[PDB]
Amino acid sequence: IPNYEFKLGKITFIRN
Amino acid sequence: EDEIDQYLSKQDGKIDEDYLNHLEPPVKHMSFHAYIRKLTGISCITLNRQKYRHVDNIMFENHTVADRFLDFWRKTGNQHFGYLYGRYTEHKDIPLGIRAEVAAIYEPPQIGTQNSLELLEDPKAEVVDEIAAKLGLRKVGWIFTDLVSEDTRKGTVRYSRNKDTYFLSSEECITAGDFQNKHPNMCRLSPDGHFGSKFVTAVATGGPDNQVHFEGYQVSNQCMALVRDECLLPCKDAPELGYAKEVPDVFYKDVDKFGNEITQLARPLPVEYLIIDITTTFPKDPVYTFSISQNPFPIENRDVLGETQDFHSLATYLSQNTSSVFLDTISDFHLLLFLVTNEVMPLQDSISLLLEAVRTRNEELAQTWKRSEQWATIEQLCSTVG
Repeated sequence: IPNYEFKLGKITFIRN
Repeated sequence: EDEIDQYLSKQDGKIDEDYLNHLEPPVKHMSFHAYIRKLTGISCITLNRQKYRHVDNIMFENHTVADRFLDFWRKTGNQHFGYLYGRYTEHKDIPLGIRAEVAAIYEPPQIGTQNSLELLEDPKAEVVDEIAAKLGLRKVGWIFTDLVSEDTRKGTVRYSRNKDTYFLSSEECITAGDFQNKHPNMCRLSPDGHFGSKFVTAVATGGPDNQVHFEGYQVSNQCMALVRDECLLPCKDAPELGYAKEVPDVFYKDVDKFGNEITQLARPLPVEYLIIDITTTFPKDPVYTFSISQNPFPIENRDVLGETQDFHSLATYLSQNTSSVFLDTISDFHLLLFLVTNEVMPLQDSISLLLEAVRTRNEELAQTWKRSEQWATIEQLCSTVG
């Protein structure tokens, strides 16, 4: 569903 | 072309319609050469699941290479990542199959959080490839970690990456493809000199038994393109969904609930369409490019948990191995980077001979290097540690 959250070189692990 | 490719072009791969279902276990994707031969008798349409694989098997040389990588997460609970250094060989279970052997995992500068990972710039990136090339090695891929405890009495971990969720986040798909773009694979039938990538993605997470398992992925050659021209975004709420931006127009082909072909705007893009499954192996006849000490020299960049490469740990390490064969003592990728790039007595000037002795497992050659002048003063330095 919603998208924008990115800059390369940085991974986030979405938990919930 | 790579050494393996010059060889796979010269080898028969039989025993074009029922090919996919004989050399079983159930294979998910044809090997790159076989799909090539199954056709002899890419910049910014639509997203179809890729039927071929550049790499068919990722193989760790022994359990220890993977175990020691994982101690970072055990000791800290922070996610960690590394680069897979090794070589490409034939996967003899699959005709014309490409194998990625992992001889060492290199842990570069990074910031690991419980739920996050940042890839800092590595001031040694270049020189490490230089050392690795001379050891017969190259980057074959990258590995990252996504372990979260579940039962702190059992010592188990969440099975969070599964059929009902995702195997690779969209953020990791974009990262994977980026890596594939910067590590292109060399072939003739492509309007650039290169088609695809042999750069693999390893994932350490909980499996269905809530133990740690290792899984292997590459990302599709389409997916390569959408990130190369920055047309693909991840999604803030859901890890299983990508997103195509607005510049060109793409989408995918699902199948609905009475079973016919369909086509819908990639808003989002289910990650399953971008993901290429590679199988992951620990071999029954283990392989020891590098030596296994009972008390190894420390892995690099382990500040945050009090493992440090310095002349104190090398003094300790060297003194525990006085009776060991010198070649076994020194045949350690992490020792070697330190020996070459430390800021006290670096050995970048006279390394070549030793690295050749490690790469060919040559004892007499390593023994003469132990009589080098620069090793004698290395030993003079260690002996002043108390």
